[PDB]
Amino acid sequence: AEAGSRLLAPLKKPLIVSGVLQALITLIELAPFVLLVELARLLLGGAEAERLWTLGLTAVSLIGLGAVLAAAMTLWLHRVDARFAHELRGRLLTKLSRLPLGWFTRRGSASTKQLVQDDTLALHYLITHAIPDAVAAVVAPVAVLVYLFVADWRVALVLFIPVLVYLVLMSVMTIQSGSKIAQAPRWAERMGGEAGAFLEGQPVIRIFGGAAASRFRRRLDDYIDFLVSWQRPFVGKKTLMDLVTRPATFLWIILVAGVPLVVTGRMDPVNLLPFLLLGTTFGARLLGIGYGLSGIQTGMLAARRIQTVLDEPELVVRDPGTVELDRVSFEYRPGVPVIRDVTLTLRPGTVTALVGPSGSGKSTLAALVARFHDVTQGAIRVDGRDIRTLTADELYRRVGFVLQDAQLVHGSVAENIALAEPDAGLERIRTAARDAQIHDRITRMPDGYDSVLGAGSALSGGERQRVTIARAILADTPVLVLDEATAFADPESEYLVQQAINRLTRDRTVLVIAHRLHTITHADQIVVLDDGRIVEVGTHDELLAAGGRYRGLWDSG
Amino acid sequence: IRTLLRLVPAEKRGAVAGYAVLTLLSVLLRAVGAVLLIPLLAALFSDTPSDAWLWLGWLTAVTLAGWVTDTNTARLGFDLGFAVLSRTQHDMADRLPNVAMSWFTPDNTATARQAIAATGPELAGLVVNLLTPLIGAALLPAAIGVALLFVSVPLGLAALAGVAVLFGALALSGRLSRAADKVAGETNSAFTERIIEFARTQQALRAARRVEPARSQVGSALAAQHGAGLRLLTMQIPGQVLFSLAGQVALIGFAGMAVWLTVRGQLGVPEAIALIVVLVRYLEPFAAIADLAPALETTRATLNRIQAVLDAPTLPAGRRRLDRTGAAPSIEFDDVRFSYGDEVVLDGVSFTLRPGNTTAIVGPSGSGKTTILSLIAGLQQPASGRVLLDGVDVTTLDPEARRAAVSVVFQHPYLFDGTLRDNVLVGDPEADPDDVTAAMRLARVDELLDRLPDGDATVVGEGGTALSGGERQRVSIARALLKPAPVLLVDEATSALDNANEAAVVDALTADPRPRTRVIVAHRLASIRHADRVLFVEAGRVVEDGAIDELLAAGGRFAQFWAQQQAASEWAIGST
Ligand SMILES: [Zn+2]
Repeated sequence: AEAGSRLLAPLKKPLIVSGVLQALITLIELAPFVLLVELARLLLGGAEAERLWTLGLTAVSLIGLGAVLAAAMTLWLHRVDARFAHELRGRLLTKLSRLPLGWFTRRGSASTKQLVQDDTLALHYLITHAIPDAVAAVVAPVAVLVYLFVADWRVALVLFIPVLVYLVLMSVMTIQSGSKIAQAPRWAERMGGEAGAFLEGQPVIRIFGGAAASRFRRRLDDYIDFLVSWQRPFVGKKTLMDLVTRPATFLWIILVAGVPLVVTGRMDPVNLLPFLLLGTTFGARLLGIGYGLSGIQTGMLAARRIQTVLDEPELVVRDPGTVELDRVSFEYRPGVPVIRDVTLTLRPGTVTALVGPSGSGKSTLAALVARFHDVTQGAIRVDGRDIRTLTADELYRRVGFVLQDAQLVHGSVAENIALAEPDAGLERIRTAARDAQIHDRITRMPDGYDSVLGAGSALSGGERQRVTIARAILADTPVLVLDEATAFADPESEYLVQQAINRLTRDRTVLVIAHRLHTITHADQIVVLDDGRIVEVGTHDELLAAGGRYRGLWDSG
Repeated sequence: IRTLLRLVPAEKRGAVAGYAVLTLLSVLLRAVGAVLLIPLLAALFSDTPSDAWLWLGWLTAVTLAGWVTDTNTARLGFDLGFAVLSRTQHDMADRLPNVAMSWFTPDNTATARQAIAATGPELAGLVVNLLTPLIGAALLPAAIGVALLFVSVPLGLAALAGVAVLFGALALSGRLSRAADKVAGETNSAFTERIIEFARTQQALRAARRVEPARSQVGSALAAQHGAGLRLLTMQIPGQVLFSLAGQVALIGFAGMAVWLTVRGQLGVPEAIALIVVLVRYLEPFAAIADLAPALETTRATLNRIQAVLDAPTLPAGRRRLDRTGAAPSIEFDDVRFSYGDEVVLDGVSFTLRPGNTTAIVGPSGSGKTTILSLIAGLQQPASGRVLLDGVDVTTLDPEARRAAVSVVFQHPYLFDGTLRDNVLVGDPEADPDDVTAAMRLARVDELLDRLPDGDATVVGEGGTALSGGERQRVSIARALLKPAPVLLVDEATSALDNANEAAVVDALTADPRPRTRVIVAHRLASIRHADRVLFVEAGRVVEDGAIDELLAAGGRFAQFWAQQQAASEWAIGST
């Protein structure tokens, strides 16, 4: 809750100055109505034309002053916001360079885009458009009320009769629909999910048909009927609520309250003129306060999200490829362990395999070996040194990893393959590529190794996977954290990726996240994780002889 | 912009006419109320305020008629809003099933989902929250201009001619504001696009030890862009500020003109004061229209999304139908061409499938193999050429006959919230229990029922038991087998970890008693070992065509593919 206000801490004084300038500008914008009242005052008094000319000069000067103040405030506020947002984006760049790699996978690409590109724009709108607009929408009705009360209180009180009627009707409406107001967001979310399902199941509707369309149609009809039943009985209250705050109603009330007073001599006729000028649209100004403050909340949500990401824990640097998991345990959230006191010793040159049922947390342990997250308890040591004490530039020359959803840096193919060692000569790049079974397709490209890769490219999934495998081969890390989902991610080119992985796994301490048992039987060490902890350890033949948990998985295949 | 006329159903068209007439009456009553301040304030500020009673009576007679008319327009507004909501939602729901599958782009799907979901409560009160205030505020200044003709011809003509200038100023202000917001969004996106790339590729940069040089490069780029952007800031009046300035200038200028006429003796002082008040009444609606800028923009966006969904390219229809015999149809391709875009997916593919003979479609071209099945099923029409089923073109085929012609096993299972039997029964709900049991047996679902606690009645999919891929694929195969289609299309995208799913597919291919032609897009040895003939689709064209043994003896590309797949099946890490 405090995060949103804490992000905007340095902008307290610029925002206060902006609020003061906006209050002054808004009061200046209401100046010509006061000047018109005084114009009527001195017209009925038979003032000389020189005084009227001076009053017109004053009005023109105030109009120009208000325009200049608004332009200068907008320029200064946009400049201050431009400086602050640049500093914020620098902080975000630095933060994303030190958050753990596993933070990104949980969020995904859409959440990162929402954080960096959408919320940072909502913050710009908050600083430069929302706060000044809200200040104007709060200053204008208050100033109007004060001025009308100063003009005359008897006619100012009757302005609150329609306001009181509006508030009473709104209160009666709100209590009478207490449950439906809470239900409506839930039903909207349900209908959004059902619309997504209906759009996703289009081929089944086209080929098979049947209830796939009726399931959506019945619930859409139910939602529409819910809305109609909710809002239909309030037509009686809502039309009256709209009529009460209408400008014509305010004008009628003002005139029927003022003309008896003016006729009876209880009020100066000039004192009614402020009510006719400013008082008619007062109700519409009161209703505009809510939309003014809506922007502040909509921006503060974005500020809260940005600060919450900026408060995320970072990686802590405390203090031939043997990995020693020593009493390692891990929990995604506090109090929900996923890995529970696992012990392992990945010896050099031994292709350890990690196998288990779905949701067993094998992927989590394999990720923890590469320090996608910091182990909550225990410690993971590579070559006798805890991974916590290793910096990123020194850790990832010891523990390489080839997991699912490989990522290509924008640039030439020679850059993507040589990302770990840009200084490597082109002959070494081609040797690494040929070792990864991707030399043929790279030569097939028009520019060859100079072809520019990125987010979108002609290469399929199974080919950019082999490009990443070529990168990993050229990096030549002693330890390797391999995921077997890369093998069958692209069934069209499974054989080439399997050959690439075979060439990559050559005299390296590999940790395979097993998904198919039949590709693991030759592994040096099998690890069976039933639920967040080791159950059986040993070779394939030993586990088959044991006849325990592993035998059922082997029989299933 | 004016898409709303076609949204309302024909039933409420009389109500729309009544609403329009009553809105015009409401505007006229409001204008007469505003113009009635001329004699009322003229008498009020004179030496005999008691003469103001008659004009106050006329004003409060125009009011209460304003209330009656506004009540009627608001009632018709709520009625039309509910009617438009129901009609548009049902029409949009009916349109989408007939839309060609090519239209369902991810962005198109997103807009369709937003149109179906986000437009629930908006259309309920669209006409009452936007159209009525907008129309009233737009026509009131012109209505006061016309009504001022009776007070005085030159004054009314000037007031009516000045409405165009103020509307032009309002349009210019809106244009400037929209341009400024668009430029701000574009600049922010350009600034942050570096960081999005830096975060997307974070694993590659970190693992390659390039995170620090990459961060330094991104920071330098951000610094340079910030300096360049901050240098170009200069004095500029926003759109809203410009319009407020225009309104204040118009008010003070016309008040000064009234003062000039007063001192020259053309108008009395009470008349000048009344004209100033009517001036404020005349300039008030423009502020109301400017207040409706965000709501109007949101409604325009929603109407654009609804129009985009409704304007989707509908597929054609035909009268002719396949034979009711239900025998295996022979499928023929001739000069068939198809493309997802700049890349061609099919380039003159032509072949003929014998009736009842299995056909295996294999090759590196992943899109083309599925595209052939889609063309056979009729989901996507071919750009060129024809698709035939026993001398009947799919494009000219009856939609009901097309639906009953082809059964498909999609790559995804495409299940839904409900019982497993309900999911399997949707292929053919009219089937007897024995046929359903046979479909479950051939699809190897009985083993799943043994695994499941409550049998086929178990709730699966979005609730109950969350079935894995190997189970949901079997459920989809049961769906396809249950439907008595003359044609079966199989698309294998199964997770390689499954064991019994391959057996289920083999049983569906071979052990099915239904004599139906089968086309299978497969990657695994067991499924295509039973195929009678194979089509090798590469580079959007058929390179090989023949039987299994003939192709293997020929030693062409299919033999190399067979060797590669056989080697891939026996893969083991840490071994030759
Ligand atoms: Zn801005």
